Amino acid sequence: VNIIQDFIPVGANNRPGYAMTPLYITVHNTANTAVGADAAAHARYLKNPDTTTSWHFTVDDTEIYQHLPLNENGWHAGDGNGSGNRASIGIEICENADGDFAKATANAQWLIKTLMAEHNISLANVVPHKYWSGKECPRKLLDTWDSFKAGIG
Ligand SMILES: [Cl-]
Ligand SMILES: [Zn+2]
Repeated sequence: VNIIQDFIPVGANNRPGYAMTPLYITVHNTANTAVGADAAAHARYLKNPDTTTSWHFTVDDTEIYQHLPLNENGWHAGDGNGSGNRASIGIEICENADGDFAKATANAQWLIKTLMAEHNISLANVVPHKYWSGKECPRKLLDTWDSFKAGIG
């Protein structure tokens, strides 16, 4: 799958820029079913000066956009300065109506497998946003989380 880099500008409110050596991979679901709410759209949204949340990769059924370098943290896990925000790579999976969720999930599993090998991160350390904050996210993968992970391998 193609990865397009379009970083949030340095110094922005949602680009804290703390050095990070990722030990985890945190999975999210955008909860945005609107037609057109794809990876490129999120890339554009994240660059708005007033946004405060941020993660590393947004995945849709066609491509993947990277908003942050992997040596920097993002604000997405909701655990302050805990490992979610300060020691994990955040990934968002789109739910846009004009996209195939099954194929977006497959693309995300490919990305996660690649990240695991390149950053020496174990499958056990691939966690849902919920793990860090108890929030019901990734809403479409929670009830079948273990299966989603079995599909990574
Ligand atoms: Cl979230
Ligand atoms: Zn989340």
